[PDB]
Amino acid sequence: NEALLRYLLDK
Amino acid sequence: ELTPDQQTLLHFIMDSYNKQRMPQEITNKILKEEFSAEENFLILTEMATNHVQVLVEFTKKLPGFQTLDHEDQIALLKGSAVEAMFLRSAEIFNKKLPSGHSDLLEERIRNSGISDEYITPMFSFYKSIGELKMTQEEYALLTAIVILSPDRQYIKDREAVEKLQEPLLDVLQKLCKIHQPENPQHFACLLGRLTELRTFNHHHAEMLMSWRVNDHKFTPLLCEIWDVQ
Ligand SMILES: CCOC(=O)c1c(C)nc(C)c(C(=O)OC)c1-c1cccc(Cl)c1Cl
Repeated sequence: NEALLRYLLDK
Repeated sequence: ELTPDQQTLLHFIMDSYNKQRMPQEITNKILKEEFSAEENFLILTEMATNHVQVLVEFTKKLPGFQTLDHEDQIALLKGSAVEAMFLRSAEIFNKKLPSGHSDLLEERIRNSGISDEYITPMFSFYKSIGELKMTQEEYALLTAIVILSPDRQYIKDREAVEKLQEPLLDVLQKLCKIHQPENPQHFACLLGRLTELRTFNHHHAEMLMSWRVNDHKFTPLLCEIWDVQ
């Protein structure tokens, strides 16, 4: 899912 | 000259492009830290991570971008990644370079355990952007244009992305006619560089193989954004 990038884009 | 809404949008992109910097801790290391292939490389990794940090935060602010489908947001981010980094890098190397710094960085880059076949085209491209003494808003717009390719792999809705990139292209074109009114090919000269920038997607993909010898296991962010192993 790419959790790290989702995490950064939704911050 | 520039539409009332076009300027509404150009202000919006500047307020995100100029928000971000390369940190003190990191630019000091270019002077501070000791020299060798291990430490020089270890520095370049930190910069590259910083660019992804900055890339991402820029991207999320691009107007419209939140309306895009989540999978397509990812795809864009990873597709544009390498190009955005070569472009940030150039303009860190051409403009935010107290001259002593940029020379030391050149030394450090050239003794990083990386090979000429990659180092030389990088510096080529720097010098090439060098002429066209590009402006603050030229880099911000190109970056936004680079990030919003409908061209990248794995995008579902290219139409939605195209409609985000086109306002920006217009703004740039209309910008060249204002800060470079004597030179009406300028806008083309720019996208000419934007072409030789895509050359680097092969360079990068190669260069991962070469250097993956000696087992680094880059930081989690570079790992995920470049998609390695
Ligand atoms: C320079 C701006 O772009 C990058 O930041 C970058 C990219 C897009 N790709 C790679 C594979 C690296 C790298 O450090 O190689 C292991 C770094 C990298 C860091 C320093 C020097 C060089 Cl040639 C590269 Cl390719």
